[PDB]
Amino acid sequence: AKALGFKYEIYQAPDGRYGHQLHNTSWNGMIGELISKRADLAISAITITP
Amino acid sequence: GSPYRDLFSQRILELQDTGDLDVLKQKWWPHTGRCDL
Repeated sequence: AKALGFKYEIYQAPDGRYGHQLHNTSWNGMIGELISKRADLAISAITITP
Repeated sequence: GSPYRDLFSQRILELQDTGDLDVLKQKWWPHTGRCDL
């Protein structure tokens, strides 16, 4: 925000569990929020997956 | 602007997800050599 001059918000996943990859080949959590695109980002501890 | 990056960074991450990034490093560059240390 300070190096660019642009805005932000602070939201939360009700799980807070990195999501769970389903055998539906889908997700809850931080990833299912962006499958639905209810969110924009997730800036925290991150696990890396192809 | 070339819509290619996630296609290719897929293959970037996957080679170390397989660890075949390490295999191809060790192919033309084994860590052992004549001097082991």
